[PDB]
Amino acid sequence: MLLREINRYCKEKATGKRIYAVPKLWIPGFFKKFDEKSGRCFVDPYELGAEITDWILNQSREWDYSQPLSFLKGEKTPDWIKRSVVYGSLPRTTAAYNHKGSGYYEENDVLGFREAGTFFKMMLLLPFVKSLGADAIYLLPVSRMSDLFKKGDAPSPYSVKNPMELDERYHDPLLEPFKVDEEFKAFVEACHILGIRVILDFIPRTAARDSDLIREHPDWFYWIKVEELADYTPPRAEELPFKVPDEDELEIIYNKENVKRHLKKFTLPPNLIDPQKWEKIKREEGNILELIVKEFGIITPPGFSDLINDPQPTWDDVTFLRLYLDHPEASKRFLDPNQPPYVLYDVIKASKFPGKEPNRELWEYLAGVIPHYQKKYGIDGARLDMGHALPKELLDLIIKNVKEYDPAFVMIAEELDMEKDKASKEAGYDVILGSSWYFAGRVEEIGKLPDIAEELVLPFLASVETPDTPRIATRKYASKMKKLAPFVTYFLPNSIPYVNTGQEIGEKQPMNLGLDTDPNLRKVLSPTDEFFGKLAFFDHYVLHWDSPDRGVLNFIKKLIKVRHEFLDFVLNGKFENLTTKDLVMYSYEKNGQKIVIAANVGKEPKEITGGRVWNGKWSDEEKVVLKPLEFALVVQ
Amino acid sequence: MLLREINRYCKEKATGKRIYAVPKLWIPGFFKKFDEKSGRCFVDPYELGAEITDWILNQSREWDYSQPLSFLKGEKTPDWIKRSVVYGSLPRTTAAYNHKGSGYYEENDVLGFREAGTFFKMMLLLPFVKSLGADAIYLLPVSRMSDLFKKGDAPSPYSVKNPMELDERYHDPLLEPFKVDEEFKAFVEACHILGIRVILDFIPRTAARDSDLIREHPDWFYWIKVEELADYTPPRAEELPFKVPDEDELEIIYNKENVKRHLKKFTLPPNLIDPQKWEKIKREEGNILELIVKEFGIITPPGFSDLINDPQPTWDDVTFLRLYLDHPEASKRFLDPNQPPYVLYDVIKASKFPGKEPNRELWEYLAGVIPHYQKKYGIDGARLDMGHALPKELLDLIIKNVKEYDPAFVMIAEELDMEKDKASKEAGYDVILGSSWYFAGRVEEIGKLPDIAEELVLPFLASVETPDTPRIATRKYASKMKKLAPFVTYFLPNSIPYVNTGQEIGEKQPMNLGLDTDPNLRKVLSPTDEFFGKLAFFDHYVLHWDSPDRGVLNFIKKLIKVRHEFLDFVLNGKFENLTTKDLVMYSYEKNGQKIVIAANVGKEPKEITGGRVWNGKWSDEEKVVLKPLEFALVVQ
Ligand SMILES: OC[C@H]1O[C@H](O[C@H]2[C@H](O)[C@@H](O)[C@@H](O)O[C@@H]2CO)[C@H](O)[C@@H](O)[C@@H]1O
Ligand SMILES: OC[C@H]1O[C@H](O[C@H]2[C@H](O)[C@@H](O)[C@@H](O)O[C@@H]2CO)[C@H](O)[C@@H](O)[C@@H]1O
Ligand SMILES: OC[C@H]1O[C@H](O)[C@H](O)[C@@H](O)[C@@H]1O
Ligand SMILES: OC[C@H]1O[C@H](O)[C@H](O)[C@@H](O)[C@@H]1O
Repeated sequence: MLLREINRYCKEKATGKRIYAVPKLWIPGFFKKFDEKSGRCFVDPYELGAEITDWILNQSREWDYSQPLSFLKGEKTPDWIKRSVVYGSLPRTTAAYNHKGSGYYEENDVLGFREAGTFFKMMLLLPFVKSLGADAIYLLPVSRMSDLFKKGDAPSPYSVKNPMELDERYHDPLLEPFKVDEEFKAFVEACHILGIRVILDFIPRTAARDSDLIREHPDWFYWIKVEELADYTPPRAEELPFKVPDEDELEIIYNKENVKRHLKKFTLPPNLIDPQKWEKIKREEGNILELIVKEFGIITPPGFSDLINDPQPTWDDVTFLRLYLDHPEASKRFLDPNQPPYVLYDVIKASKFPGKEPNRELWEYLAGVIPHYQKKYGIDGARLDMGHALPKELLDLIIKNVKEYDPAFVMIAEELDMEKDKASKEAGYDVILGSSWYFAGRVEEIGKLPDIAEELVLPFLASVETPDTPRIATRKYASKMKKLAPFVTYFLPNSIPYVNTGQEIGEKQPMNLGLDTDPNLRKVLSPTDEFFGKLAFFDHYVLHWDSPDRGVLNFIKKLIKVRHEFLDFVLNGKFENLTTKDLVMYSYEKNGQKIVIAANVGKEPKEITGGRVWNGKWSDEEKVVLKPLEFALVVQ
Repeated sequence: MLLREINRYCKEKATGKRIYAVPKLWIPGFFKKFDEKSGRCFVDPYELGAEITDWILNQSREWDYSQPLSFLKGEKTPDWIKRSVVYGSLPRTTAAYNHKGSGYYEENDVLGFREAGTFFKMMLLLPFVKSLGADAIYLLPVSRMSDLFKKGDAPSPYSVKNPMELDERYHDPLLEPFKVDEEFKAFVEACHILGIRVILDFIPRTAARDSDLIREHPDWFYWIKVEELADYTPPRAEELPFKVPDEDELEIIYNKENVKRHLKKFTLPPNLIDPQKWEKIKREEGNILELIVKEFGIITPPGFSDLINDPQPTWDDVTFLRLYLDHPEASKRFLDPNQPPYVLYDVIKASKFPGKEPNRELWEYLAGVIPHYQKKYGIDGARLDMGHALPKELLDLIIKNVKEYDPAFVMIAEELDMEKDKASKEAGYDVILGSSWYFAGRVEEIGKLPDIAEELVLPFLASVETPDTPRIATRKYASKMKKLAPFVTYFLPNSIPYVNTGQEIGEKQPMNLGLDTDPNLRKVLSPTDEFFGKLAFFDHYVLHWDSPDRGVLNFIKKLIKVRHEFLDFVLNGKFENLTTKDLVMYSYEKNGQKIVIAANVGKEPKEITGGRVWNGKWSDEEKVVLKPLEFALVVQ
């Protein structure tokens, strides 16, 4: 058993030399073998790894923890997610730390340590994650990432070079005798033993510009002449609306001169251009895309939004997969015969403009990616990205295969529109991402959340921030909102509390400027901060474990614990909205008992019925006076 | 002849495919083979390289341009520097550009291009440099750099891993058939043909933490126990002044408990610790320092200032060379017998606290580094860094060897104190760095420059900014000072006009926060600027060639040209200071003629005698009225 094999190894390597730095919050209460200098602590990584793996292994019964927890629990439905508390993480960032204990962070240092996040360090953090009250860890893509077309010194986890392989960088040199796939398997075993479920992330529609799939399936990709790389951009039609074009608009679009030049930038796959040349390079050493560019003078194109007139820039680190062998049915009557496969708004949203010939071999591969993870490591659920673009038949196959192996498997839709819950449910999903963080961060918008949640037909991840948005600690009235926002949000109907990595220590710097973000957030840190201006998605970044917001850390732990103490109300009580202009408020009544969630977002204090009151601490008073930006849970 | 060999190769590879992006300012007037899209231009790198090398080769006579220009001119003195105009550059930055023409910069891209600066691109820029009026190019260290203990994704040019080798990264993959040493030699040949002198930079006192010199001379370095790495810092003595300690202070220092713990952190070289082990690893593959740390558990220490109580942080990317075999003479009576070699304020300034046993073999090596460059590539001069710390005998040997080979060779002292000119001259130097940029950027300080320059006994580099200071374009009243400051400065007595790379296009972002810098300068660029927050010394950085300050570019060219038109006055005219509170002014009289340099830094306009007046343009008026922050050169 790998987790035990790793424990055995650590005990073997133990030496007592404390030269590996970790922030004090990473040291568990039971661990005493460490030196403390300058705020941080030093340990023998093997003693820390041995004692924490012991702590974990001692709680194991004698089942096989390499399969989904649902198996050990005998569950046949994804109902468990409704009682879970999720911690979201980009392992590379969550577990990054300068182990030298001085100077600047380095991906790998002279002492032999990998300061970047590893699956082994994610294991060491398990006691910390568990202390937050989380019982499910959601991870951003950990598949092999492409190192081409990067925006910084680190690749985006969404630039997937191989869906079936984990990125070797998650391997930790401390565990030389082990392989990355084994470290991950061990990581999931440790989670399962602790009752923690694992949810991964996949993006079927796209691939890295130099995807490993190119050598054996060069025809599953699109190609353009290198000469056309520099000015390759989505052809605009300013007279038309900013949106995904409909059928009628296509006729207009296809007659525009700029679209016609666009269509002419494409070529046939390298295998169909020079069969002999292909075979030659196809079996050559070096980056496959660099070989194709040099030998054939063609390259995969960068991706771009499927909405016409979208002002966002092209996605240079990814490209689209060829979902159909033929061009979209409704567009064929506008193409010159012999038109090679091309990318345009319609081809991207295959769900709306499909061809008559599905690329079955690709479809099968795609529908076998998650099951490969369920069977190999026993993951418990997954988030599917860009599902809007997938044909219904391909999405159905993908879900059938995972549910076939484990009917308790939770499928999470990357659906930000909380009004699209009905459609997501109809698509086969079990949970929706939603956009609660947008309202939770605005005093003038937070009161809309109660009705929004109540109307859902699927549970949602109740977040106050995600990897793509600004941190809650940087929103207006942050000092108050960093506690008020999660309180109101985590208690909503149909909620699955979500804790974003770093949120628990009041992290300010955003990880990415994706959704609802302002470039000025790039400068919330001090110009003297080693990580000033850096975005975790594209650059090496270490969260501020050495200077955490302890007030937020403590409140979050207590909030999750109290919320769980009353979980039965949230899940089965009768809900009633009591929100007013100045007061966001609602209640849950059950078996004659009732709890009330309240938060004052007005300019003047307000009073409400008392009883036993919680606001971080428990008190008892008949009346509760909520000054502006104060809140409380009232138990009557 | 390498320059011709490279020209031959470019013509061979020429194909006419324009996919290599360069900013329009890089295209010479004579070059027409380029496409222009989105502000930037695209070329076939081989056609650009062929036509520019042709342009250069066509101006060559039939001499050997691989030796110093002084040889071809028959000069026996370094007098030429007094008539020169210097362009200062960090090739890695000056010649960096995203050749894909879209997306984000990459050290090396999928098209096969090296976007980082290369000696081949420095050759292509030669027509541009020449258009500025510069006739000498000064380069920051281009020796092989260490990749350990970096502050960003790029190494500091001062982290010298091998003084005798050029860093392989300056090689350009376009010239596959050539070696880096050949590209550099060719670069210097092209400069010499164009009349441009080459000045390099060396730092004898220090070395990278993992210097290549370690395998054969592990004993030329200091060593400390890894266990002591994290808290290794210069022992403070707050009761003592912030300065380099004198003799008396040493007795106190050596009796402090913290200094005593410091002394105990050191060990003997790995060769003296385990002779057999050394021989084993000494012949192993891998980073020599990583092997030593793992096998012996010791490491070279990071450097630090020789001034006690200095608030600056340790220099983790460099370490000190062992200049003496014994401990400093004046400190021996304070050491425990068997004290291994250690680093302390006194050991660092070997010039002040020397031992009785010079490390002759090291001294010889050091004194052979520059001559290796003179003989191999024919460089014309050099700047020596940290000369304050070198024993007089070692500095004398170093200068004797270069002067022995070429008596016209120019030695530049890294001396910022313009009052230390007499001492620098007495040390054997020919030029001093000085600190004019500090006064030139302050309206309340600029008037002191005239007397300061006049008193010099050696010429100085008249700069308004250097790689270590803020850009002149970010000082107060920048829009005016970016032209007024260089005007006043370039005409000073004993001046050698200095143009900092990027200054010519009004660059704002600093390259380094070294001298006189404020961390807030780190944010002068837009948060949307791809290079926001980056410092060229430690990170990949591309100057803003695509959005240059054309007004500054033009003025600088005209200023250097007019200054040279009157060079005889500056060099041989009689100087007279005429500066007042509100008016910085001075004159040069020669052969009955006189020119006057004037700049109004007051709050009210001022009038002065006219004649033929230059202020960017030539005019003729009997009286000149200088409003605040206006200037003029008056020819009477
Ligand atoms: O490298 C692809 C893409 O990654 C990021 O965007 C992600 C986003 O964070 C996910 O939540 C999901 O929506 O997929 C997106 C891309 O598929 C970066 O923000 C983006 O710049 C980058 O191109
Ligand atoms: O890596 C050494 C050091 O390099 C830089 O400082 C240079 C400085 O720029 C030079 O002008 C000269 O004074 O030598 C210095 C170091 O020898 C960086 O500023 C510094 O952080 C770094 O440690
Ligand atoms: O399966 C992908 C898509 O299916 C449905 O269209 C849902 O409305 C949407 O939320 C989901 O992303
Ligand atoms: O040779 C190194 C040093 O020599 C003299 O001390 C000079 O005063 C100083 O400017 C120089 O740096």
